[PDB]
Amino acid sequence: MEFIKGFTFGWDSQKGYFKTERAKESLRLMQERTASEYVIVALAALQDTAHSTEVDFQGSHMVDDDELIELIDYAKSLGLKVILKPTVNCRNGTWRAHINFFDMDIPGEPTWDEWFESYINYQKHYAKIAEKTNCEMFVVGCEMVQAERREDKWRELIAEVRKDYRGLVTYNTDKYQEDNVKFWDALDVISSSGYYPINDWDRQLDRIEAVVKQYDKPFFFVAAGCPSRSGSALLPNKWDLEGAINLQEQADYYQVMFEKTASRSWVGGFGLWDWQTYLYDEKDATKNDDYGVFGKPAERVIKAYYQSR
Ligand SMILES: OC[C@H]1O[C@@H](O[C@H]2[C@H](O)[C@H](O)[C@H](O)O[C@@H]2CO)[C@@H](O)[C@@H](O)[C@@H]1O
Repeated sequence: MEFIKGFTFGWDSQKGYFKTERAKESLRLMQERTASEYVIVALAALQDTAHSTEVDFQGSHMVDDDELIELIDYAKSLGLKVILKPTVNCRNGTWRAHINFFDMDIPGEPTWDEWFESYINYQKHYAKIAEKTNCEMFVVGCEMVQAERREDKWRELIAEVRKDYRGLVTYNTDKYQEDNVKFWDALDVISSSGYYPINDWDRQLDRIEAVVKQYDKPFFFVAAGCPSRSGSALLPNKWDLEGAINLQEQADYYQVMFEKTASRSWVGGFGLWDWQTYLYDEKDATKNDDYGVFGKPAERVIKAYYQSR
């Protein structure tokens, strides 16, 4: 696997967003400012709670199929390769890592089989879209920590995706959970959300390396990044962390991440988190405390590193 110079796009999208000129302008700027060669198109269906069984990919929160295909085609017209990442959020705000059901099927209770039926039907539809648009890679799940123990069901889902899509298939585990997944043999690429502290890369990379060596598969950090916020460099996954604006802390985080991972031949790339569809005005970048790097010192750090690889 070539080194993946990637950037996540579309997380903020809602139905209709991908029809707009400003979505195209934002993607053009993502490529120009970062020298990314892959875009990770990250989308989120909705379910009501962490313990309900219906996965909705048709409502106002989700781009329509026609505009999604339009955006994917436009990305390819720019020379980008495309990784499609359809995941799921909860309407009550619970992180999807907590999605979970009783081990047993209890009368009148929601079951694992019910949830997986709805989630499989969701994944198969977007796998067909990934096939039609020739996406380079497809991500069947994201940070589903408590669901990862249902090995048999994840294998069933992956086999369903294989019937619809001929490209590379991966699953995105959460930080520290790279060994929690036992179905890596059924996938083409291992990936995780590499939200590791600025001062702990050595221990975490050594741990992941040993996991990755157990399988014969390439690896990359399909999500990674850090807000421009004081304190974020120690807990970069924490999107709701409280702290003052700090552009330099974000740049320092990226500098260390790239320096530490560059010497690991098995770290095969990044899907940096994240580049918004409705991008803030560049004049507001020095006051933006979010993950975005547009107009911030980390933008130049990323572009320089991607151009070196
Ligand atoms: O899921 C809604 C929340 O997403 C947050 O971004 C997370 C994302 O869920 C996923 O965990 C990814 O790997 O890291 C992102 C940054 O931590 C935020 O966008 C937040 O506003 C959202 O409600």
